[PDB]
Amino acid sequence: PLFNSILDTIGRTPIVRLQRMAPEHTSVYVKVESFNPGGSVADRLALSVVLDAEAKGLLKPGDTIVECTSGNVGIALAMVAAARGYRFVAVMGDTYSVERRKLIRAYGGKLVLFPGHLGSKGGNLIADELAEKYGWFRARQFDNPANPSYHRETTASEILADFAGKRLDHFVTGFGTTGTLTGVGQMLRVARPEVRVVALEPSNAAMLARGEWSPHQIQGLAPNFVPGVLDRSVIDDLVTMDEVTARDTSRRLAAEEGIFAGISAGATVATALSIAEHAPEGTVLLAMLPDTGERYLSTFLFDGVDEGSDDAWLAS
Amino acid sequence: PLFNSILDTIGRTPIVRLQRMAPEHTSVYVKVESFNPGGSVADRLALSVVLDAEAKGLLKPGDTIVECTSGNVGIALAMVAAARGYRFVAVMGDTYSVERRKLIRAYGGKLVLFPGHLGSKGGNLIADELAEKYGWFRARQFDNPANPSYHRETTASEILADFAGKRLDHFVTGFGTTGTLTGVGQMLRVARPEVRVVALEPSNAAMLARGEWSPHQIQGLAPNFVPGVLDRSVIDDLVTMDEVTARDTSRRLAAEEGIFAGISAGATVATALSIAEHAPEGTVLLAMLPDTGERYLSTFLFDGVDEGSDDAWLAS
Amino acid sequence: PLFNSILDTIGRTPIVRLQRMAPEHTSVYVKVESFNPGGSVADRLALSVVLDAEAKGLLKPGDTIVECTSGNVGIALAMVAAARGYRFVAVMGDTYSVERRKLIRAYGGKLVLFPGHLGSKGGNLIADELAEKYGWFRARQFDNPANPSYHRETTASEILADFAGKRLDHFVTGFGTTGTLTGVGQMLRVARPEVRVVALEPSNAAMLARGEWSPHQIQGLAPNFVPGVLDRSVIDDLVTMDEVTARDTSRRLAAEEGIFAGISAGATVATALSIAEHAPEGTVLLAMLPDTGERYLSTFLFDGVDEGSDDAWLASLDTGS
Amino acid sequence: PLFNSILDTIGRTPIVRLQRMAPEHTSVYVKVESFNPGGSVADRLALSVVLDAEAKGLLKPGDTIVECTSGNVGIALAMVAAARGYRFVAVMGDTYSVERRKLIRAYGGKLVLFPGHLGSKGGNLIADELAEKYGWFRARQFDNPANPSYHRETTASEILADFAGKRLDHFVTGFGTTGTLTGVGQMLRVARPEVRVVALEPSNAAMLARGEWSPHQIQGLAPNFVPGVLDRSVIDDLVTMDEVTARDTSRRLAAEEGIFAGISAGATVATALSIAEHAPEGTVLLAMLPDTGERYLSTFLFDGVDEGSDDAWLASLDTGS
Ligand SMILES: Cc1ncc(COP(=O)(O)O)c(/C=N/[C@@H](CONC(N)=O)C(=O)O)c1O
Ligand SMILES: Cc1ncc(COP(=O)(O)O)c(/C=N/[C@@H](CONC(N)=O)C(=O)O)c1O
Ligand SMILES: Cc1ncc(COP(=O)(O)O)c(/C=N/[C@@H](CONC(N)=O)C(=O)O)c1O
Ligand SMILES: Cc1ncc(COP(=O)(O)O)c(/C=N/[C@@H](CONC(N)=O)C(=O)O)c1O
Repeated sequence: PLFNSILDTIGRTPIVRLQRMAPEHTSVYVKVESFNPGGSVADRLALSVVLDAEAKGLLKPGDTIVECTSGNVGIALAMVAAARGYRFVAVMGDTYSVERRKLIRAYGGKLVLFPGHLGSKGGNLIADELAEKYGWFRARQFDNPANPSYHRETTASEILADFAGKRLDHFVTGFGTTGTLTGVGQMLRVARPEVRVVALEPSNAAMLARGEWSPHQIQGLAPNFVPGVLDRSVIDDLVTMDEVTARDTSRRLAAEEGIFAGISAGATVATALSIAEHAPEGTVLLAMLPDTGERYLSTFLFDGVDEGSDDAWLAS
Repeated sequence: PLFNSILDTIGRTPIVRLQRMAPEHTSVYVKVESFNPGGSVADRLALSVVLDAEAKGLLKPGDTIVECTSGNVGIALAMVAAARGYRFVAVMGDTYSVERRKLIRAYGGKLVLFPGHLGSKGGNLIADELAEKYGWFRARQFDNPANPSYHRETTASEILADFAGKRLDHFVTGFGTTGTLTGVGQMLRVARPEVRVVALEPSNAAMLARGEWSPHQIQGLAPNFVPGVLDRSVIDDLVTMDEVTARDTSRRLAAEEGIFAGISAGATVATALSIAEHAPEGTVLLAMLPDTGERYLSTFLFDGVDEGSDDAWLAS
Repeated sequence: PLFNSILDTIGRTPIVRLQRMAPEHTSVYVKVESFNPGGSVADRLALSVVLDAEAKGLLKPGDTIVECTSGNVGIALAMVAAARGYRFVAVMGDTYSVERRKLIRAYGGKLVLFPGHLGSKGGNLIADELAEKYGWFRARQFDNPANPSYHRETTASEILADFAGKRLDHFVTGFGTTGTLTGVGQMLRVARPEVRVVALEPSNAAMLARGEWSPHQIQGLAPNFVPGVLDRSVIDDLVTMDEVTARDTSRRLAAEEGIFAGISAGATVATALSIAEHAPEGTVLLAMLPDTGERYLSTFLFDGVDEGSDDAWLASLDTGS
Repeated sequence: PLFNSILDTIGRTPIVRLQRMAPEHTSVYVKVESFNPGGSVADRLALSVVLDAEAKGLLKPGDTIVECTSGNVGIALAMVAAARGYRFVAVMGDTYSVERRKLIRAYGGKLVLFPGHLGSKGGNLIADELAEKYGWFRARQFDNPANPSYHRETTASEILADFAGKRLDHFVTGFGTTGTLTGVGQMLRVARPEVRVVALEPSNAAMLARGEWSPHQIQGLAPNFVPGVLDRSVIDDLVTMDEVTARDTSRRLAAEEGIFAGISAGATVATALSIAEHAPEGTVLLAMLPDTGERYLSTFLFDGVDEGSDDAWLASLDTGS
């Protein structure tokens, strides 16, 4: 049926099965969040927070939304603001991919950059001062309950519906705000307590597991602090994945499965594959693919990529 | 429900209503083909041709598919080949966006570039020689019946279903192979003969309307010849749209409606808006949005875009 | 997502594969129209005619709609009328199942019965006379272009979308108004001309094939005249099917596949199975199942059905019969 | 897309807004479980218990399933059995509608009737005795965790997805096994604790509220015992609803909204309308409609329904009464 707003297409993303990448004795499925109009799982948060704000009477047309983002939320919030009539200002580290900057501008969002080495803790402070200075609305994605709640009601509902009456042993996800991890983990806990909730962190930014943090290349993951929305109790397995393995796995997904996703997507799949390798027969795992690989053409995901004609190849 | 192959998510794209861009006395809807896994309407063709080929016994695993493309079909065919186990070689003009080249490489496709000024006629000749030389399978998108047929069965079926029992006066589309135009126009003709099928061409490459052709910036449209699959009779209104107006309209779609699409998408919407302006009250129009704007960050769609912090703006 | 009206759930019915009834070398799929809110394919026509009439300014709130029906259209129009604020009067043969009378009544419809043996030809005259006397709107299901048109746009679109990129050899359907056969048949002609369009008639009511008609038991099919909306050119195979075989096939569907459908439904499947029997390996067929079997409890579909306890069966177990 | 089995169409039922029955300052939505292939919410339990049993190695092809049911579960298990290759035996009170007996029979199920006045307590004993004597599998719908679990994963997920980002104040449902109330109630507790969970019982069978039971007419609800799967903690409002009001509300739904549902369906809506009457403006309520009204043709839902021609009404028109 026809849709009124493009915002009505958010959510209800497909879960597809990996055809060759999974170890023969297992089944690995992936939730493709790039089907979201904004091209990432951040669409869920963006809509949730704005709708909740409107309901709270904190958002009026023409108002300005300011937020510290690693990219995807800035894009999504910019999209929502363009569609619903709000202004948007993204506070983002200068090391995040240029695509994110362009996409944010594409939806008409403003852009405030800052030294990426300060991490999200630094950006949050900036976004906070700005809001205080100009009276802008703060989305506070790392502390806003509307973040994980939307995941409890949609992301969780999609996964549970799709696997109803079916076997499912592991759910793998990385975390930025931990909204996805918390919201889905809290529903899994009640509906399917047997499913192991696996939470990975970049090997070089293992905050929860090692109290460590350093800039990294798995954009979207590991802020330099523990987010307020996180319900630590939902985690069964806390593991790490290195950014190079993540990059290499995203590549495999594209060339071996026809699925082009981001670095974090390659991280979760790589983790899922690791568990699968030494898991019992029949084991079924689900990994989240947060965004499209399209906003990573300028990153290390394409190191070594040949943009010229294959005259050498053809030579053979 | 769960999906087996990512290829099972092709088609069934949303048709959304423009909230502010349409003249108050009208309704403009848009079919967002960027929801296709490959991010463009080309996914329909790619799958169709490969499945038809397999059925014909012309395609076996490991076989190599070669095709002359303006980009999107190369990406899609590369995607399908990665998922189904085929090799792919794209013949593409060197003037098409770098994103297309990267995306094709992302799915593991080979890349053969040639002087863009030769247009698709030149690329077709190249792809043909290569296939003859190495025995590769030729998709022949400009002449393959499987191209418009898939549009007759899906694209057309989605539009008709969504508007069943509803008013619809104009259907707007541009054309490359003319597969979309032909296939949907042929079904509209039978089911809703009253709907005007509007076919636009770039002002500077009006082949059908003026027998003219010149390189242009509306990537995906106007090859330098009349495609074999074209059923000229389905066209009611043949109009032109300039590439700058198309670019400006795509921008508006993004910043005013939250819809980020390609140049051709801005072209069709601009045409639809033009008709709407001087159309009777109640007039309902549908325009196709062929692909995501994400593969256009390096094109003129972003001329003048500021990639730096808004210190100037903040200054105020 | 949430629906505003119950009428927004009309259409988009599932097509499912038969798991054990089809010959091994073939595949038989069925379109389950019982999934429509009204319980049958009639919902598509009812909504279409009403919407069309509204856009043409022929219908206004409180207006009365009258139609001669074999049952399902009466049920559907009643449902649409109840949802949209209209009054409905059904003109139905007295031999159609009582479930039909009760369903029409449930939605608030009125009932005008007439001697069934007169066929729909007789019913249309009554419907026409009532309209002229009271000014009621006539759906004219046998001549209204809005009938086959909704099938070209929805029923046909769902079928083509589901089979896109897949093998489909035969499309099987019976006909009453022929709106289904004409609407789908015409779209199939343009997009998949290779598909064989098979239209069956009851063995005892081969009106189109031989100009024969007699009251029959495959409720919903074969009126005693050739409907105006019919485009005979879409038919590749015009066959017959006897009511008993149809009845038995409906029974088999419910007990062997868990699909409970009406008589006309058993008819189409029966025909499809007949073609599948002598068809080449790989042959794929699609059969229409117009309605739920639940409005046939009082029909010969349940002749011999035991409503009592299986005391005898239970005893048959203890022993060694 | 194409479906392999009819059982793959179970669940994902539409939720629609009532257009004229709700008080102006409120919004009442209803979950239409009739859209399930079996015609009711029972399909979710039937599939779940069977799938669970299969994964636990408790069910093998040709195995026999036995269950005491008020009807719908018998119909559904019969349907699943017919589709999956199982044998089914229903143990049902003799007072439940004959449509239930016929439907079970249609899918190939067996029927064991017993004096209705004994309630499901009496039926379970019979079911248990039969199983022990013949080794049949017991679905144990009142104690099987697979019941409420399928509701947490599907029914609740559909509700939450549809209302995500939207206002929802009350969730209304009655209960038989309480699987629906417990499964949905528990997920609502975690995701939307603000939503008021309203569970009603028949005025004459307030077993949970006052420990009272008497045979009643709201078929499907209130067994004469408190089910083991019940998690009483999910209930915020425990109310009653009389069968007549429920019956009248089902009538109103079909005639005023074009939605034809059973008695328990009329009950939930009635309760919801009652709460809506004195609720603040903007209040949004959701009511469960467990099944189609088509298996109630022989019940008091149709008391006073005229199966004859409206000759009198037609005459009433010509005159000036
Ligand atoms: C590609 C990708 N993968 C996984 C996640 C994590 O999702 P959440 O845990 O937030 O739910 C995100 C989050 N992206 C959010 C938060 O990232 N900010 C950080 N880490 O400081 C944003 O766009 O601002 C992501 O962009
Ligand atoms: C962005 C966008 N918009 C509209 C169309 C036209 O669609 P069709 O007429 O082919 O169905 C296309 C076609 N893209 C095809 C054909 O383009 N080749 C040309 N024109 O020489 C390809 O990717 O190779 C497109 O990439
Ligand atoms: C159970 C079932 N099966 C097949 C068909 C045929 O569908 P159509 O050819 O009309 O599209 C119908 C038609 N039912 C219509 C027309 O029936 N009138 C006749 N045949 O005299 C009605 O209810 O009025 C049906 O109720
Ligand atoms: C029409 C309708 N409405 C509501 C419910 C209650 O649903 P549950 O609470 O069991 O989930 C049911 C249950 N029907 C079940 C249980 O009924 N047995 C009782 N109550 O003694 C069955 O068919 O066996 C129903 O058939």
